[PDB]
Amino acid sequence: NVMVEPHRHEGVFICALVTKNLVPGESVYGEKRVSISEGDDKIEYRAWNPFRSKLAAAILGGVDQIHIKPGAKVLYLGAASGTTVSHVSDIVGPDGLVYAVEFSHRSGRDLINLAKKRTNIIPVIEDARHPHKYRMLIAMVDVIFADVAQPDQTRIVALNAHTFLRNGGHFVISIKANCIDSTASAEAVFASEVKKMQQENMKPQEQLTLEPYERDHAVVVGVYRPPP
Ligand SMILES: Cc1cn2cc(C(F)(F)F)cc2c(=O)[nH]1
Repeated sequence: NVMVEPHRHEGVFICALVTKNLVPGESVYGEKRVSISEGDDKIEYRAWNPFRSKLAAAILGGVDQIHIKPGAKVLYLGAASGTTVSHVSDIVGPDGLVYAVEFSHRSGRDLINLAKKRTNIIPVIEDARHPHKYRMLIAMVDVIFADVAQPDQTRIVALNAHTFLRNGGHFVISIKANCIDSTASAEAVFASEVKKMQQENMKPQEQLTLEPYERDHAVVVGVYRPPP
């Protein structure tokens, strides 16, 4: 009787959506934990709330790729207090790495406390608009995840990609249309942001919206193909 099944995405499971807890016995944001013991074996999973995590919403909504997988090196822009980062940390595991970039010092304290238990998280308490200031800390990454909310933030993501993202690496970008231009339609916003990505050789491969978890919110996944 398999109680928790591997999901199509490596490192993700269905029980609904859960990740394997990198720190058994501890929750990050009050989420339920499910520990399964058989003999001397024991594995714990943490529930992943699509109402607080746009990545979980996107997975439940059927995104084809997330590019966050065991061993991956991830640059996470807008890490906040670490809710989604904690699950990314679970997925990439001890051989992966998550750079958790966050501008707020208050949020940063939560990220620092989270990363005390998780070796694979590096809090970077800096303004992502100016990646030259922390470039010496960031090893080249496989995937960038970003929470974009202003009409200048796709460009911020791109500037980080140009500095940190490997050729042929990937990006996963959440777009809150209301925050980019509340006077535009969600479709005008999403089309405009996709255009900004393409201008920076960030080539979308898929996109989806996040109902019923969020209103007028899209996740765009794609591939970075800079010129020589
Ligand atoms: C909550 C939050 C979101 N965010 C998004 C960006 C980027 F501009 F890189 F997209 C940076 C941040 C950040 O420091 N905090």
